[PDB]
Amino acid sequence: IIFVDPDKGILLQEYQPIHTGGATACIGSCAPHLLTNKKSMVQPAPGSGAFQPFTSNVSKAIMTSFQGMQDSDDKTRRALLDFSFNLATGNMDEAFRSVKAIKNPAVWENMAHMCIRNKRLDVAEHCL
Amino acid sequence: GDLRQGRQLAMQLNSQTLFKECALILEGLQQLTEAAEMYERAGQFERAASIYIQTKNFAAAAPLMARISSSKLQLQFAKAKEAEGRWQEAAAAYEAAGDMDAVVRLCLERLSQPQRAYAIVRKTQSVEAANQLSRFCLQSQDFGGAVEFLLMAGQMDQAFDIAMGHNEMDTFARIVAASAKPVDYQRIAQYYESRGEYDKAADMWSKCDQ
Repeated sequence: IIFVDPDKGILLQEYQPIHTGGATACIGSCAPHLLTNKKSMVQPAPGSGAFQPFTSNVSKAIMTSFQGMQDSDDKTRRALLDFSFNLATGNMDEAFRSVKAIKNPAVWENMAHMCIRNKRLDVAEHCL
Repeated sequence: GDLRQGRQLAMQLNSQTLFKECALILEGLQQLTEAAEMYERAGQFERAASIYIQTKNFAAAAPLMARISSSKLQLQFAKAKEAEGRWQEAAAAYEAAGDMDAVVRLCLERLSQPQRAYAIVRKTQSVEAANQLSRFCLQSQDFGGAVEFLLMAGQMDQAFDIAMGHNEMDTFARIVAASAKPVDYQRIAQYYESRGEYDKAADMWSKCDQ
């Protein structure tokens, strides 16, 4: 899991396992998780010898540096995906300065709140 | 909306921090005439440099050339000059930023510079600068410099055929691979024995010293 900075090369955030139901390949990444693969088979129908069609062979691997991300709103997504960009690469504009210095009238659900991994808590103390 | 009042509160309640703070906060209400001027008294000369260099105001970023004289400002200004006709500046900052192949491309296609290219790649011996010079060596003939620019450009046949006739035959065999050994002298000499200049072919056949 890598936020590639466009300037200083590839800069890494975390090593997130694919191993979610015998999964050894990540085929995508939705918002709350990573869409990894799975074993491709046909599920038996419950309580009978019949076979239900499979739901999806795509295991949504939950992403781990993004805590309070997925149960929460999509201001979380912007704010703390931006913070995790500030994690792997290293920045300050996105999760804090870009949202202070614009005259943005609201009261967000998650201004930013995992931002303590770059050592700041007040964005999870006055928003939350 | 009190860009004025907030700005005078942004000199009187700070030394550095609220200058940049209210500067980027004035970027939140698009007041360049205050945020940009309190970039320099907030030390945000990078921000002023970028803003001045980007909105076709390279003269305003000319004082900020003095601390960022880089390719992203000078070559950007030169590329704008290339767009609006000043390709001299374009090749100048190409040479400053190492766009050497475009330096000689402008030499031979826009700047009308045979001999700047003929000497700068006699020095440089780069690839596509010598390719532009191989086009120009297909248009002119400097000397062993010209066979240089034909040979390290991949323009094999041109220097080859000049060697087949013209005396530029040892320097062709030199800059293709090498012309010092009896083996290459024999082989390029046999090329001449098949394609004219048999005189100097047999001469270096004798320089093979059988």
